[PDB]
Amino acid sequence: VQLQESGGGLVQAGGSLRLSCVASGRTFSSLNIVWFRQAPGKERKFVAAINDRNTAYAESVKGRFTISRDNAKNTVHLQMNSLKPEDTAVYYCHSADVNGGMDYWGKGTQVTVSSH
Amino acid sequence: YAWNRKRISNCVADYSVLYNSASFSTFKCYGVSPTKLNDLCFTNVYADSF
Amino acid sequence: IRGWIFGTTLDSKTQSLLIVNNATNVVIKVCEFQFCNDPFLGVYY
Amino acid sequence: TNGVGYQPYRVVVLSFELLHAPATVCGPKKSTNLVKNKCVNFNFNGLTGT
Amino acid sequence: QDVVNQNAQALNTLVKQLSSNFGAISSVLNDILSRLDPPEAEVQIDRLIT
Ligand SMILES: *[C@@H]1O[C@H](CO)[C@@H](O)[C@H](O)[C@H]1NC(C)=O
Repeated sequence: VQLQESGGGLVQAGGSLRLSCVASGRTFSSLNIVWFRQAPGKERKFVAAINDRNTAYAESVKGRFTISRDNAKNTVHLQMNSLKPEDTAVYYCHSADVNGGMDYWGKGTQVTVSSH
Repeated sequence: YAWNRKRISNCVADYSVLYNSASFSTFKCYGVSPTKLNDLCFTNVYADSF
Repeated sequence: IRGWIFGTTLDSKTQSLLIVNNATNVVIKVCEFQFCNDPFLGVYY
Repeated sequence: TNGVGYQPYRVVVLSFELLHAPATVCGPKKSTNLVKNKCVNFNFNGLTGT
Repeated sequence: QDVVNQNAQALNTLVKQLSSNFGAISSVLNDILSRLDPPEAEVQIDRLIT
C-alpha cells in the first residue's frame, strides 16, 4: 500500500552502508525496485534496479555496488561500496506493479560522505 | 507508463457535473458527444488516470 | 471433478483465477496463489 | 517556475464500449411507466426507436 | 423458379446492405443520432446515405 525508505547515516569515504526500503505489501517481489539519485539542488538521475532475473546500474555506480533481494521478506536492499564524496545525493527507491498501474514512491535517504 | 486503470460498472454515472464544471482545459469525446452522455447506458467503462 | 485452475505463472508472482465446485459455494477467489506441484483434494472412502 | 505549457496536467480517459454487453453504467435518466399496443418512442438501455 | 429466386436474392441483398457501416461509427441511424450531436453526426449520416 506504501513504501518507506530509512537509512542513509553519516559515514566516511570508502565505507559501507546498508539502506533498506521496506514495503507495505504482499507481492513486492513482483514489484521490482528502481533506485533514483538526486543531487543537492541539481538535476535528478537513477541508480540501479534489480528487475528480477538480472540487474542494471548507472554510470556513477557501475559495478561498484552489490544490489540484493529479500524475496522472503518482500523488501529490497542496496549494498554501497567504494563510496565517494562526490556521491552526496538523496537516493530513492520505487516499484510499480504490473496490474493496475500505480506508484509506491518513498521519501529519500541522505548519502552525505566526507572528503579528506 | 503506470497509468491507473480503474473498473467502473454497476453504478449510475452523472457526467453533467463533469461537463458543466469548466475547471478542465480539455474535455474531448470522440465516439460520442459530451452533452448526450446523460442519456446512454454503457456496457463497461474504463478510467485511465495519469 | 471439483474445479479448474487458471493463471500464467501459478507461483504467487502473478494473479491466478481459481474455480472450485461445491454444493454451497463456488468461490472464484482471484488471488496470488503460491500453487503446489500437485493441487489435489482428498475425500474419505 | 516553468511557463504555461510544460506544467503537469492531470489526464483521465473514460474508455468505454457500447451495446456489446449487459449495460451496467446508466445515466441519470429517470425511468417511466411501460405502455403497450401504441406506437411510442421507446428507450431501453439506449436502444431507442419507434 | 429462377425468376422468383432472383427477385428474392435482390431483395435480400438490398435488406442486408442496411447492416453495413459504409465507414460510419455504427450501421444504425437511430443510435448514431442518439449518440452524437448533429454538427458532427452530419458526416456519419452522410456516409450511411451515400
Ligand atoms: C460446501 O462448502 C461448505 C463450507 O464452505 C461445506 O460445509 C459443505 O459440506 C460443502 N458441500 C459439499 C461438500 O457438498
